[PDB]
Amino acid sequence: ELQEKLIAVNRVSKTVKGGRIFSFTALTVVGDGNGRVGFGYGKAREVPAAIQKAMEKARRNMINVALNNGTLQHPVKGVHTGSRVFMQPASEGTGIIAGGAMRAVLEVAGVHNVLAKAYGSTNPINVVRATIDGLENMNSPEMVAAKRGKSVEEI
Amino acid sequence: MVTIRLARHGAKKRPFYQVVVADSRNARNGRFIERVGFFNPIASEKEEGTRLDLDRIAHWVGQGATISDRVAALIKEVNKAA
Amino acid sequence: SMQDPIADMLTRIRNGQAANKAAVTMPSSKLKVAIANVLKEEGFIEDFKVEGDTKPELELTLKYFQGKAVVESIQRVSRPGLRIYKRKDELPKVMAGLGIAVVSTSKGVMTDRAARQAGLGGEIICYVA
Amino acid sequence: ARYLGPKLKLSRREGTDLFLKSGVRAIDTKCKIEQAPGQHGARKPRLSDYGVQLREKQKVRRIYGVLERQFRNYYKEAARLKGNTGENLLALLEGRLDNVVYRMGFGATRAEARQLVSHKAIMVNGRVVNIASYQVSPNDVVSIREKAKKQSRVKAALELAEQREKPTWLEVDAGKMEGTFKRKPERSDLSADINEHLIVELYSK
Amino acid sequence: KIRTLQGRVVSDKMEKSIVVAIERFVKHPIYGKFIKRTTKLHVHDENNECGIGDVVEIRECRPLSKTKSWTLVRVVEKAV
Amino acid sequence: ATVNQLVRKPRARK
RNA sequence: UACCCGCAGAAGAAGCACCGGCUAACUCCGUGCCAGCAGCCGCGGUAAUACGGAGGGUGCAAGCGUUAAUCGGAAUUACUGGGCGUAAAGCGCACGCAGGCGGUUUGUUAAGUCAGAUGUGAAAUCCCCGGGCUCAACCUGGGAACUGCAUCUGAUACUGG
RNA sequence: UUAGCUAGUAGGUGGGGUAACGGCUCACCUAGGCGACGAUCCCUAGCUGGUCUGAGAGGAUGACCAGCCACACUGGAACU
Ligand SMILES: [Mg+2]
Ligand SMILES: [Mg+2]
Ligand SMILES: [Mg+2]
Ligand SMILES: [Mg+2]
Ligand SMILES: [Mg+2]
Ligand SMILES: [Mg+2]
Ligand SMILES: [Mg+2]
Ligand SMILES: [Mg+2]
Ligand SMILES: [Mg+2]
Ligand SMILES: [Mg+2]
Ligand SMILES: [Mg+2]
Ligand SMILES: [Mg+2]
Ligand SMILES: [Mg+2]
Ligand SMILES: [Mg+2]
Ligand SMILES: [Mg+2]
Ligand SMILES: [Mg+2]
Ligand SMILES: [Mg+2]
Ligand SMILES: [Mg+2]
Ligand SMILES: [Mg+2]
Repeated sequence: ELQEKLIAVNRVSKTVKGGRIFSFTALTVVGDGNGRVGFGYGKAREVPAAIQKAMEKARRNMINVALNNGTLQHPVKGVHTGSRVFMQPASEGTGIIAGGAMRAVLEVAGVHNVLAKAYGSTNPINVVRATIDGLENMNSPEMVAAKRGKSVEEI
Repeated sequence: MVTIRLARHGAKKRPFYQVVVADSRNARNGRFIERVGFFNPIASEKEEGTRLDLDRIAHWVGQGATISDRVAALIKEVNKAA
Repeated sequence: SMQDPIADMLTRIRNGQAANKAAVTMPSSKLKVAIANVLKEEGFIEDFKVEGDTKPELELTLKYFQGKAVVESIQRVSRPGLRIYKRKDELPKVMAGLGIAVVSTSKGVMTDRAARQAGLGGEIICYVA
Repeated sequence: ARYLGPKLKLSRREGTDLFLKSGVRAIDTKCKIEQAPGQHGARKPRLSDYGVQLREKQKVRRIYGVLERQFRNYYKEAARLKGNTGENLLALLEGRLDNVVYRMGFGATRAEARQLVSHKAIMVNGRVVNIASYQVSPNDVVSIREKAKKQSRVKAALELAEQREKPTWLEVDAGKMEGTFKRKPERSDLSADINEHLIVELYSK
Repeated sequence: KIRTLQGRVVSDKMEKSIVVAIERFVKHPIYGKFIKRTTKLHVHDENNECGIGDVVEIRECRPLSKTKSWTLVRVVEKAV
Repeated sequence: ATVNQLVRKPRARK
């Protein structure tokens, strides 16, 4: 029922008295395809041990987001360390156009039609962090009508 | 002078003519004044392919525009079919 | 200094909204009343009162959701260093039509949703996002 | 402007039935269908993110026999037409003249149905169009000319597609040896497992 | 009704002629800032009534010299 | 950064 | 001449580049930091899918590669849409003209702006729906577009006088 | 890493001049004109409707088509 996808694998090391001891970092995302994305992070000695620990954190740290029939409500800015994220919802049937980092986030939510462009740094771990937090401050026409207080055409 | 003539457009081995008003010092595809109509010599002649407007024709003939013999054949048959 | 007083007004709104302040005060003017009364009629704020006639002091009542900012962000668009003007069909929307764009025309201060029935354009004041 | 290699070798490269033969002999009784062509066909290959857009493109193009110069021109038209991109992509692929003959069943294979269009046998409203890439307009009626009715490639093909299911938007008449292309097909009327969004993204970069 | 310009005078030393400067506000084609652009014209002054800094109304005429193409109508404000 | 600075001199393309 | 009738028989009609990653495809032998390869990363001194060859495959196609040039990628001259404590960058500091900008209330002008309308923005190109050449390219009907400029009549909230 | 340039030059009278207005030309009279919103000098370039690239804003350029200007071995001049 959960839809998973590996993003990137990067071998890192730690320096000791006897020399160097390597390890692995794995970034994964999961989702149900209906507006729930949970990303995790893993640190282990072995590569299938590395991707599994990222999946174990991925069951929690999973949020909710308001979709509009499989696309965004409105374009929203994303800001991070070096990942200037600018998305925009498209018309019906345009398809997913994004980098390989953003495609893992957008597929597991069920999102189909979005413009996407990342400016600045191209680190795949920094792009997805602003991508998740850019969706939670992205708001719905119903919850801004709980602010404004009117059941008129804007809903 | 102010004259009424044709301008050959269309691809090679596919002749087509534009009905424009121009000066004698210009070329065949030269500097015209206004577009009047069109002519298709490779028309099937069961449908569209020749249409002009006598209102813009009588506006310039009364001012003294000369007419070539090829364009005047369309003038001599616009009253037979219509 | 205080050369853009509308930008000074937007600074005092955005700070107290985020810093959990209950109410803010600011020096009043004619144009600041013509903006806050529109925001009162668009559900972003609650109430405004005038105090003083030789020193006009405007007050704004804030608005929250569960202690959360109703006005998440607001953006000054035109400025004394660069004036911005649009026509009746080039009116920009905020969040694809969710937020409103305060545009003052000859028929008073209204939104771009209200400028459709009016059919006018002019100076963009702020993107109420 | 064609492909002269083995037919089911393309299905050995992909792993998907492409209707490249008739249907009398089974798909697995000729070759191991999940074996890649060559030395390491039993070895499982890695599938990258760039692959799933490329392998989906190769699946559709080997069905219709459309090369890269013409398939990009179809994307030039599918972008300019309004509506959905993938729905307009299927309109150019199914509206091909060699596909209309094949889905009615006058040709047993798509390679045979292309030759029946090419070698002067198909009438389109009483007119012979000898190219296989004709965009067929709606509300047309196609037929076989008077000299090609006696050919055995029509006699042997009217029973193989009759065993299989027929499309809805076509009206196949075998006694008069004619057909009708009624309307434009839809997404759900065609193969649902073919994902048209995988191909558009490769031409979207 | 006819085409008519308005401006002020920056030079009046020559006889039967004055120099009228015209300022205009232009949206810049790249940035949009309204910039004062100076248009310095030479206007035929009959009887030499225009001084320095006079807001004046001018209209269009035939070319009277190598540089002049404008003539005078009336002075709006003189010598304030 | 200032638009009024670019009135005097635009951005110098290399 | 296109077109069309008739004849004979698959007979007259497929190649190039790549194959470590980027980027589609894996093994084997030969050579031994020599030879070579190469756009980047950097490959090869005794096991090289990266060199040379073979096997097999991939991507294209009557074309396929390479070189040179322009833009894009490059938000890498950042108006849209960048920075300046230490990554390149805030003049050593201060005065001040020209220039830019300017609190608040009212009246007036309608300058900027906005609304409407006229005239104009040649045709061709691009876009919309069509038609035509067996198809496409291509040709072509009308419309839209050409966000421009000039003038008149308006509205007065903001900017200017 | 071009800041002052310019005496038929700027303006006026009169005469002359071309198809037409005009330092277009001549005598006289005035000392102005231009210019930090780039005068002047040096280098480069035919320009535009457009093509190409780009989500757009922008960017690079001006072959074929069309419009205009200039040029016809080099330089100068007039006739018709
Ligand atoms: Mg963490
Ligand atoms: Mg960077
Ligand atoms: Mg030829
Ligand atoms: Mg691979
Ligand atoms: Mg080689
Ligand atoms: Mg060896
Ligand atoms: Mg070809
Ligand atoms: Mg280069
Ligand atoms: Mg750039
Ligand atoms: Mg930077
Ligand atoms: Mg430094
Ligand atoms: Mg200091
Ligand atoms: Mg035009
Ligand atoms: Mg036209
Ligand atoms: Mg056209
Ligand atoms: Mg057609
Ligand atoms: Mg004189
Ligand atoms: Mg020529
Ligand atoms: Mg020319």
